[PDB]
Amino acid sequence: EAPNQALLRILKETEFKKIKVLGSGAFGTVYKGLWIPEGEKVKIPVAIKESPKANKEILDEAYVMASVDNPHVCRLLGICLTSTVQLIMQLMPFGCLLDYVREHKDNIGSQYLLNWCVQIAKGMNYLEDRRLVHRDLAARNVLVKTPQHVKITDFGLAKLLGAEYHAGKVPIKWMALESILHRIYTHQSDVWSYGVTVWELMTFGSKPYDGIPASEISSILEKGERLPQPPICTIDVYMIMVKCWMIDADSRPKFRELIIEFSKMARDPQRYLVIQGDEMDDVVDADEYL
Ligand SMILES: */C(=C\C(=O)N1CCCC[C@@H](n2c(NC(=O)c3ccnc(C)c3)nc3cccc(C)c32)C1)CN(C)C
Repeated sequence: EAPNQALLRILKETEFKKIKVLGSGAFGTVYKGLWIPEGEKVKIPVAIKESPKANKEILDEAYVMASVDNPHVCRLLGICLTSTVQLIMQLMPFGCLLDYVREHKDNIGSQYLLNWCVQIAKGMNYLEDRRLVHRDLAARNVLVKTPQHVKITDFGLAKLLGAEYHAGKVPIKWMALESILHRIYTHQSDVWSYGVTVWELMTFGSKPYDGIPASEISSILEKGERLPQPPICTIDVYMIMVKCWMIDADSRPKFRELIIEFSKMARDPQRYLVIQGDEMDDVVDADEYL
């Protein structure tokens, strides 16, 4: 009911230089680019994401992105209204945490793993405060700014609630039972996804329910079957994931409490995660351009 005073910044085609192509898929095309804000005398490294139905959707993704401000959520720097709609957002130099955990398995420590968990839990709790259900929380949708700093992305599904959301193609494997069965989406349904996300990291990017068709997941979870205990996980950690995968959504841990546990755990990570051998000129990062 609070009026959304977020400002939407329109950018000049000329204001920024499109460098390389970070990636092209179903979601669209992402480009590595530089943004020079006119008289500003700053260079901002950015990522530029590029039909009326297509244009409608991208703008709603912009509406959500502009309305958020958190050290653990991807920021919209502005939009460019050309022949095509482009979202200009802070460049995350290390891409998605999924590829990162996959590509750096042998050098990823328990301290990092446990902190990533805090950082996600934090962001998710911010989106909770902002009455916004993510609906698509995965390790692929969590970007790496620095290995010491991760931020939540992909607000294409994000739904801003007011005073259980009722709903296209969907993940299934990160989805909660009620979401699969009844398209009921809540912050606690995001807790399920967070649990799954943790499982992805503790397995160093293992595919959830590998070799199981999505049409089977429904009955599987109804039967009481869940994702197994990742080898690096002490029972203390696996229990947290197991609490996210409860049938009663009120029995799922609150994001504010997951922040607590994971922080307690990151105060001594080796007790909780058992990993083998655990022991150009005027450039400014967006996080410093306010
Ligand atoms: C995860 C895919 C993956 O790692 N990316 C997600 C989408 C494509 C871009 C890619 N990428 C970026 N992205 C951003 O900087 C960015 C910033 C803000 N919002 C968005 C949506 C994107 N930056 C990158 C730097 C280096 C390499 C790459 C690839 C990169 C990240 C796994 N997939 C399932 C394969």
